[PDB]
Amino acid sequence: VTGATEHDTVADIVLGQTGEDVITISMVEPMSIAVEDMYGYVLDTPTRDIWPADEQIEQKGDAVALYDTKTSRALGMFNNTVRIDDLLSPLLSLVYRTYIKGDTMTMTQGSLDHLTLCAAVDSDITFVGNRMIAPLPEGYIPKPMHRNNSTMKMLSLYVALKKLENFATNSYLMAPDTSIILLGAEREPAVNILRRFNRNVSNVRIIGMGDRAVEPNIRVRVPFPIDKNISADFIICDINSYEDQSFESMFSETISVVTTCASAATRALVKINHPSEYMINSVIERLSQLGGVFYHTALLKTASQNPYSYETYIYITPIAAAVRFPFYSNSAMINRYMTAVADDEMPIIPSIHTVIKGHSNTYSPGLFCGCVDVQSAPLALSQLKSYCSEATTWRVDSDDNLVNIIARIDPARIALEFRTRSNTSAYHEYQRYVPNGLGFKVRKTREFRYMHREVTFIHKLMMYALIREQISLTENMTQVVSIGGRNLADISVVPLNMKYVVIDPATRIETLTQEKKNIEVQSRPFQFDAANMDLENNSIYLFIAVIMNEPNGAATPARMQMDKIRNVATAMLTRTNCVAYISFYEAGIITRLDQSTAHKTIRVEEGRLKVANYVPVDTLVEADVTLMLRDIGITHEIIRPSTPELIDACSNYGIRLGSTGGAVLDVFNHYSPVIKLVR
Amino acid sequence: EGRLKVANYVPVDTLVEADVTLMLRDIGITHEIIRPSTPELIDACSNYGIRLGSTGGAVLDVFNHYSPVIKLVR
Ligand SMILES: C[S@@+](CC[C@H](N)C(=O)[O-])C[C@H]1O[C@@H](n2cnc3c(N)ncnc32)[C@H](O)[C@@H]1O
Ligand SMILES: C[S@@+](CC[C@H](N)C(=O)[O-])C[C@H]1O[C@@H](n2cnc3c(N)ncnc32)[C@H](O)[C@@H]1O
Repeated sequence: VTGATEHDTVADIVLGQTGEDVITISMVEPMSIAVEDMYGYVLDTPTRDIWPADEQIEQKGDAVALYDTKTSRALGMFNNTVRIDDLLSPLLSLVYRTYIKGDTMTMTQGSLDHLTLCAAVDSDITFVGNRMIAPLPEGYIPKPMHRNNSTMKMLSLYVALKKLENFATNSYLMAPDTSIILLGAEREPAVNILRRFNRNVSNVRIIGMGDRAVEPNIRVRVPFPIDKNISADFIICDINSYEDQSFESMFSETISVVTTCASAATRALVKINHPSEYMINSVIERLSQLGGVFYHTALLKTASQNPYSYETYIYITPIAAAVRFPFYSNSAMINRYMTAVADDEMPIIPSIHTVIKGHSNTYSPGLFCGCVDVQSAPLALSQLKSYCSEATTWRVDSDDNLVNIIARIDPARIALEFRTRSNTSAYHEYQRYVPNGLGFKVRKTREFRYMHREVTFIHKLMMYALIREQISLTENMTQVVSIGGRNLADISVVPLNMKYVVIDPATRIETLTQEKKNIEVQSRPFQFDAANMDLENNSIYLFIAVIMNEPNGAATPARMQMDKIRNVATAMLTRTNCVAYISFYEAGIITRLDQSTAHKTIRVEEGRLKVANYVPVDTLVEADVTLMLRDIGITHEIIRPSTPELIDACSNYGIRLGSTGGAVLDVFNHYSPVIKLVR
Repeated sequence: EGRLKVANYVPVDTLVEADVTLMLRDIGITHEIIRPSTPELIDACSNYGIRLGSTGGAVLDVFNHYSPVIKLVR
């Protein structure tokens, strides 16, 4: 951000247009994941006892209101931009091309690698012996399996149904059961894949049934004709409403679908196109009328689904004893649909900027793409630090005088910059690069409008957006003390006008570069002793991922975290205008993760939530914290990031959700809530 | 096994005073914890012609302080 060179009224820099044979820009970045991580799912479970009449009418009002006023236009734009078949096609292509060359050996009969191979190729695969693939006969080239967008999702759903009944299974075979896929299935590839996958089994009957089915599937309409009997062990239903109807018609259609599926098999997975609290709870109520049988239901969402899809799957199975808590309220997987309210502004399309300006804030999020003369490269690189924290500079040939530059606009860098009027940079360091210090790369460069970030980065961005909205809503405030802030991570929320203070025992000290940007750093620890707590009358205090750990790198028990919360709450009393924000993992996420298999980085170890290679930390119970803050006597509030925060993060930052990250993001956000302690 | 066996009853478990008091502060009712004292011991031993024993004298001080009464009033 800062340097030893002082700029003033510097002339702007124009980047010339680069040919399409040197720099090419794509829309959505493909994502690379291990083959075993395509088949995941995350559980969500009901947490309510009764469905009273006032709740019924309010939920109906909240649901019908979001039908005519369709889902947010920005979410619709991202959902159809980031598909799933394209988001993982290179992996399947790699598998198929490896298979054809004769490089596929030593995989288990029913492993997920075998299932992926059955989805990647068309021909039948035989085992010359257990745990080895027979080489294909000479002269045989099998065409790659042409599957649609919703095929890998069906494979993951089949895996989930084959995994719920036995959580310790390592193979997925159905001897000698049967299954049917309730789906229109114009040209169903999943039936072919599953038939090719269970061939060694003695006899399993699997087939699709739907409205527009072709051979070998059967063309029927749901509910089934009265003069026919259908019966199977598994149901994987996903029925869509292509035509436009009212709320009542889709209600009746989905009620009939759920009843028929639940009466057709011992286990069923049914897709809900419009998952609302009222709709899901009405489905739950109708489940009880099915002959007085007790049904156990839990919301599900696979890891091979469209990351931005608000559609969630329901799971239905009979249970010996009726579940005490059958109803859902403010669940993780419904709040992606509730909070997807139509926008008050048009979606912002990322753009390419070709002109570099000196301290000019007229830049929308996007990329800096262009080429400049080698002599102006240090100057342009010194002037674009005010917007971007990274830049990839390279040259084509040593006989070429122009230098190609790519850089992404970073809102955190904008927030840290522009806090003052001073313009300093290490322009003296960059002139050491001319002319051969800027790299060479003959090959074409491929950069994406929406790059990839891990799940925790997405969550932090959404929570920062939420806190920034909250802080901007208030008024008459002097500073924002970031207790947990390390390396100025929380600066994305503080307004440029007001101060910002960091109290972290481990942070770099450089007094001049912190004076030049109006920040103050205190490398002393934050003592949670209400007698010595240094809370200004008019300030905002941020506690982000700091309560849950120790500054030396250790984890803290739940009672210590509760004591810290109590200390900050009590010491925050006897103040005029004080606001504090605290975040903590909740105890409801342990129940969901220990039943699921989509855990990639957010994992559970011995009851402590192992998140992103950090030490395993225990969770807190919402009821206990709420009771403690009720007894203390301060105005508390549990707030969680929602869909608009996700959209704003993924739009300002040119980053999009991953295939595996989409399933876990619903649950993760609901169980890392934020406390708003105000006066 | 962590329970109180009194008068050959079925052993029963014990409540924490902090939890009980904390519960009544949220509910919103006036509450108090009352305990019998030495004058109550004298009155029981005078109005009824009874006296303490040897094994009962030592244990009764502990028995009083941990069998309290909650006086909820409006
Ligand atoms: C998602 S589309 C099918 C897309 C593709 N075949 C696939 O594998 O997902 C859902 C299908 O369900 C069928 N469908 C719609 N309403 C139905 C109903 N009421 N009863 C039975 N099938 C229905 C439609 O024909 C439609 O093709
Ligand atoms: C998990 S990081 C959180 C980073 C940042 N707060 C954020 O937005 O996520 C927590 C950091 O806070 C620091 N820290 C731990 N205890 C602290 C305390 N009691 N007071 C101030 N800082 C602390 C630690 O050095 C640790 O690196």
